[PDB]
Amino acid sequence: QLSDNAKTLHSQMMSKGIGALFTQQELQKQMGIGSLTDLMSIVQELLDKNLIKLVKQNDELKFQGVLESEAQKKATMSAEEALVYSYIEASGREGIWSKTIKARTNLHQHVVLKCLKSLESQRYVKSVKSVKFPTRKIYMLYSLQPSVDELDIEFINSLLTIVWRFISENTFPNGFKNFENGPKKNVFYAPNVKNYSTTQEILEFITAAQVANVELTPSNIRSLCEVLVYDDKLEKVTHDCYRVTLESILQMSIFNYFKMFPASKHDKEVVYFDEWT
Amino acid sequence: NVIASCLYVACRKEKTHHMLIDFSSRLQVSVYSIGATFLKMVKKLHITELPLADPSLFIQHFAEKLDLADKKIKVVKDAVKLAQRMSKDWMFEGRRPAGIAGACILLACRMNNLRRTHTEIVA
DNA sequence: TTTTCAACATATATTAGTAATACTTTTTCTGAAGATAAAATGACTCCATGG
DNA sequence: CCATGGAGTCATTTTATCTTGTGTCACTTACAGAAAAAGTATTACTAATATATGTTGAAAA
Repeated sequence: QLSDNAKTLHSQMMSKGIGALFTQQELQKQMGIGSLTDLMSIVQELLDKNLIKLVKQNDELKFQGVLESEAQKKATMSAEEALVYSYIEASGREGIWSKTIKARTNLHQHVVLKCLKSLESQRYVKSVKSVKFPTRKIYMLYSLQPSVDELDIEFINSLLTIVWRFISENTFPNGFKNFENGPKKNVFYAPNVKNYSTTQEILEFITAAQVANVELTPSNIRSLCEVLVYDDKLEKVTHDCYRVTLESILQMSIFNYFKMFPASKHDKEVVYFDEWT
Repeated sequence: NVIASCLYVACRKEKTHHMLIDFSSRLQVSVYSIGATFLKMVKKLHITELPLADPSLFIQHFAEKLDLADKKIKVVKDAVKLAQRMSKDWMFEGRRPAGIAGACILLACRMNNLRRTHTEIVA
């Protein structure tokens, strides 16, 4: 019966619905008693009557329970948006992008715009500009934003210069630059007997905050340290153990680009790094 | 509206037969919006006096689609000196030229004793 | 009935002031025969172990 | 210590390729869309003017 099998077939959906993995095979798994064209006549109509849905994945085709919120939503949506909208939420996480909807809908970019903007006033989809290049504005559900993205822009070194200052203290005692030799006084006693990393401790030190952010994982910290391995501010030893390169002195014949300055006027005899090339 | 008038003033200066009312119907638009933009680019540029059209030009091309036969050329001279005097008789000024042109054509046509309806003229 | 009037009205253009919105543009801004060769063919030989 | 197996090098074909092809007159005819910026069209006002335009309709023949 349309209303009876409507509400009890909506009852198996609202109870479990065999989750998202539910296909039409699971119909016969629970109620197969109905004749094929009948149970499919009411499946077709309940999808038309927006009491059930269909998801496109893997074998056969999936079904699910749907309430009037998104049902009156999509029935309220246009015939343009009809397949468009429900096809958009299929991503649900990563979103989907402009031209890749054009081929799937087989429309122009002429029309798919206006229905998108319509969904913008509707606010059931939101403009998302993701990690990959900002030519995109991929569109996911206005409600949900699980995504792959620290952030990709500045105020990186903002914390780097701070963590470096601590890691320095971790190596020998604190700065000790006043006269000729203040450092370490032979690193306390027996510099070898001090075997020390910073590593995990960073996270406990990062608890200090004093900045607008969230916390951060052990993993990404490791990269934060990799940068100062590349800048050679500090040193990577024995896995998570790290030292400093003593280039705190860089802070302040020869090799040391700093503490040096060019002449750079008049006389034409100079050493460039170009004009041979 | 821009390419419109920009194309317009040219064939105006050359003193040919083309007309703003005629010029719009390429679009659904109103022969005002185009006229507005036109008269504005007259301000933002500085333009000479020359483009003053008369019916004496338009009666040529209007005569083309009148069908009929060789007699119209006769009618032409019949119409021309008519319109000319009409300009002289002083009731030409301040009016949409294409109309008084068509009026002249209806006259000389009737002067040449033919039957052509008003609709057929205003087309 | 038809025609002339009339008449009603309403744009049409200027000059303003706003103010706000909406709307197009523009301007960045990127996502025919006979040499020459290449390789498969194959023989040669250094060099391997074992009875 | 020596015949064997395996490979390494080295002639040798056969496929894939490119430069040519008699001379002289005398005419001839970078993709597209996205975003930012600039600027503007309504959007009300009088307020005079004077055509157009429509309709209609009223008024007259």
